[PDB]
Amino acid sequence: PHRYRPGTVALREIRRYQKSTELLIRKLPFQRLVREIAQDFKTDLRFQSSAVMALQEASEAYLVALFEDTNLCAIHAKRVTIMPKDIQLARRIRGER
Amino acid sequence: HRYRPGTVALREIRRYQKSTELLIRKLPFQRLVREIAQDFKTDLRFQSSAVMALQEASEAYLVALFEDTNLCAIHAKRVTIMPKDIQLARRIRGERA
Amino acid sequence: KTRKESYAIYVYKVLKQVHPDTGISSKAMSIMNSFVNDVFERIAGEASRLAHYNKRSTITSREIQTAVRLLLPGELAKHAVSEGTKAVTKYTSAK
Amino acid sequence: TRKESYAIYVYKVLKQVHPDTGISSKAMSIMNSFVNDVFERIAGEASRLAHYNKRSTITSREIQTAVRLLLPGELAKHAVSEGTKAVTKYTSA
Amino acid sequence: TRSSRAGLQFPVGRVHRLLRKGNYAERVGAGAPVYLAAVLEYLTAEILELAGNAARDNKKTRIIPRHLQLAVRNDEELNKLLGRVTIAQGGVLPNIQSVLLPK
Amino acid sequence: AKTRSSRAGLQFPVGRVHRLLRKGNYAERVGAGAPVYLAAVLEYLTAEILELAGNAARDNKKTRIIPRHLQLAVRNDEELNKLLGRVTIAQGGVLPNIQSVLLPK
Amino acid sequence: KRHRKVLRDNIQGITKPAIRRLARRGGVKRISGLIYEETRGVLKVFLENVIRDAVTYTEHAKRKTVTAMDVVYALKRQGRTLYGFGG
Amino acid sequence: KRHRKVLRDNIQGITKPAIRRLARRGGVKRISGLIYEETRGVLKVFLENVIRDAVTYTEHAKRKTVTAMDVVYALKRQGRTLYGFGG
DNA sequence: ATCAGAATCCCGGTGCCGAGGCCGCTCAATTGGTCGTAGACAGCTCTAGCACCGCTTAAACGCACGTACGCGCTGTCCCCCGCGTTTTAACCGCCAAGGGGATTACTCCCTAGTCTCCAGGCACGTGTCAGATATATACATCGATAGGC
DNA sequence: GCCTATCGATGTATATATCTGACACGTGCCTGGAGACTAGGGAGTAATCCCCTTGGCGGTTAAAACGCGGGGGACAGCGCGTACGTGCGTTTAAGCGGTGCTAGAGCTGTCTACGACCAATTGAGCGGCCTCGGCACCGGGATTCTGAT
Repeated sequence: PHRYRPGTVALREIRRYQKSTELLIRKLPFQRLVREIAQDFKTDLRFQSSAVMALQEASEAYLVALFEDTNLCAIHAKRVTIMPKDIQLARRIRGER
Repeated sequence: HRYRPGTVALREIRRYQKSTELLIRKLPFQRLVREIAQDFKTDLRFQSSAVMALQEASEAYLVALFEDTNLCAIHAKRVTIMPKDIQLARRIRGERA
Repeated sequence: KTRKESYAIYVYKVLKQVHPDTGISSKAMSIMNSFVNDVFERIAGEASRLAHYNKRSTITSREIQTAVRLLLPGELAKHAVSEGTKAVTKYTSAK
Repeated sequence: TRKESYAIYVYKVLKQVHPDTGISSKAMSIMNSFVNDVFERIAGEASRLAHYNKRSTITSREIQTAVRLLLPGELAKHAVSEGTKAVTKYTSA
Repeated sequence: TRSSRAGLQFPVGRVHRLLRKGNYAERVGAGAPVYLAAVLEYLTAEILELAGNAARDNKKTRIIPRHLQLAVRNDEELNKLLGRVTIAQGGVLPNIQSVLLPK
Repeated sequence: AKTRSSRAGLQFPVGRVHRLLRKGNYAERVGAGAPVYLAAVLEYLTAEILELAGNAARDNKKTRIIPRHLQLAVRNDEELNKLLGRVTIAQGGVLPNIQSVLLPK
Repeated sequence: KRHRKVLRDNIQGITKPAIRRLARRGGVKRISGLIYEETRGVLKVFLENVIRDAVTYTEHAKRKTVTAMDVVYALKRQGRTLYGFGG
Repeated sequence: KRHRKVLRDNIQGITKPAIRRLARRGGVKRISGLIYEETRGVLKVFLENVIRDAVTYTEHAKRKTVTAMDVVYALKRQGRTLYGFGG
């Protein structure tokens, strides 16, 4: 049986996604999630096709720049695993609450 | 008598957070403010309020750095902040890239 | 000489309505003078972009109401609409 | 209907610099957003400077003291040079 | 005077002059600065209501710049509005984290 | 000539910028020297970015400029990274970046 | 199998390998397991702060359609300016 | 003792117990020793970014005196708005 | 839980100077009439949005194995804290200007303003090659047990 | 007990080959930039004004500086053991296209009410003056911790 060492598929995975430039989250579950958040504020809201897309790019790059800034805290604890105390640190330093 | 290490600093933190005045010495600060004016335009004058306002935006930036730094050096299972902690806490805020 | 304008009497009138037995230092009086001009530049600075996005050229009472609900957080915006709309409604009925 | 853009003016600069290089529409719509985004950064800053100094006008000097505020060290020192080359050739014309 | 015809304290005309001379629009409607003075008035009446409570919390009758720092930072909805503003002669809030206290 | 962009020796418009200063409610009296200055500073910034994009666009061997090239140029240059500090570019990816701790030895 | 379907909560639409693909772009080699309950709480509290601004621009303009620049002019309020989507 | 004085670098004017008093306000119990060489480098790189804006406001207004609002209008450029100093 | 010890905490007496009124006074708010533009409103095309199905095909789902992390433990070194005491520069107070901020009044050029005009710059069609996609093809790296040190 | 080894095993890179899509390019055309002119006021300039910033000295006084001793913490190494990654087969809904209508955006066209504009008038709101009491203030006695037993 062939099986890589655990911790080597992720290294080839990182060097694939930093070369690609497409959207990782799919367009349909993100479309249905946006509609349920607006329903608490206003009923009967249509959406343009670009406003689902243009919400998505500013939702992904907020996560990747968060996942860039919760990675360094895990290296700061001499770790690799980004345990969820790192994110609630990494939003505190950027002032987001 | 000889106090233990720790209850003297914890009387300072109960004293300085109650107080509200300037903790950096005035004349060494205004010799600092004047000496970085020469790198941009020589022969400048300063009002006595303008190196008072420049202290309260210098004091309230180090305090809001050390409060962010102490939450980092807590997180790495330590109690002592370090120069490696500051360069992390400046990296996440977007000031130092 | 130089006659500067301020918000000195207007804050001290308001403080006496909600606290009669209360003074205020001049050092704090310079804060609320600088607090209001920070807020009023932030609201009207947002009201300029609202009328410009819809290609209009008039700040009416509506754009402030859609600038107050933008800047202010969740709880404070529900009050300043209610305080704001009552003020115009007493102003429109009066002469 | 009629929509004002910058797509021709980014293109002529592109043939001025990289004379064999095309540009996609998605890349062209970034610069058309980017050119407009430097505008309200500069003109929003130059408007704040003339109101602060009790003036009521925006000359070519207020742009020069708004460019040095925004752009960094190596970028602003060339923009003021290329700006002053443009105004002097206009006032000579 | 429009400050009393709407039943307010802040000057309507001084705000209304600051919306025309300030170049925030070409035209300024008459409904705008009467609405604007009340928004400023409630927000000023919000700050001093929590500032003056800090005066009785420390048994003083005048408001120093410490008590404004105590009101804005303790409040949760006023702190999101002024999250980046620093206040001169304010200090910080008294907080000690849990691992720093002696066992 | 007649056009002001030739009379300033530029390519960006001037009359369009001069209208887009006046109707934007910035100040009462826009001076006639400022759109000559403003169109130059807009040109040099576009001449900075489009030159840096096609450098990296040549390295992936493509004639056209794609938004991946525009993200790759303005994040590489430190003097452009300080200007576009909090701007998200659509279709950007990231800079290739792995830290030295996660690598095997 | 069918008597009633699951109809899950629409926040689990941002699926577990989808979040994992985001951390791989963000330069993370090894991810925890409790983070998948956390980062849905981050994105729900983030899209709340944008769409609240996106409605109030559209509610003022007397429309029913949150267009492209009712998001871009909402993002510029938060300081995270987007490019590429026109204007 | 006198033949020539030390005339130290004016960045050591922000003295070692002064920095220590700042960390005590910031809720730090125990401080390192190598931090005193670090935090002078932070304050020197911070006052450079404010005074560069403070000069350019004054250089435009044809003055020689960096007043109070050539600092407050320089700090508002950086987003760290100051109060209390008038206007 | 006890003991004595330094270090806040309060109570009170003092007093000083900043806030609180007071008054005069002027720029500016108000009242008023005039006025033309923006904007409200109504009516009108029609492009793009929403809802379902139909269908292929991929990613998501789940399960087991295990292994490399996370994790807590001990021990050890030292780099810090804390006090004690010289030492020095800061704070305060003052002398001593004089540059420059900020005031005035005046002059004029430059901008806004309307007018007339005329192509630069638009939308839209239209070929066409530049990348999309691929399969092949070679060449890498990757563990794995193999060999010999 | 270790470095090398050498495998095929999966994985990317590179190869040409073929082709679809948007990319430029041409056209007609219309809105908006340019030429032209003239009136006004903002900005320039000069001049005079008096604050207020810079200077250093004297003295003082508490912070800063220097050193030491010790102990708490950073530090690394160890052994645990679970919660991870990995891979497989299985199931599922995202993708895609495709129907279906119609709201709703965007458009023109009216039309009138609103706010700019201007002049006339006076008092709210400024600076300056003035006085009194809130809080700094210390000293003592009272307390609450602290370390040591």
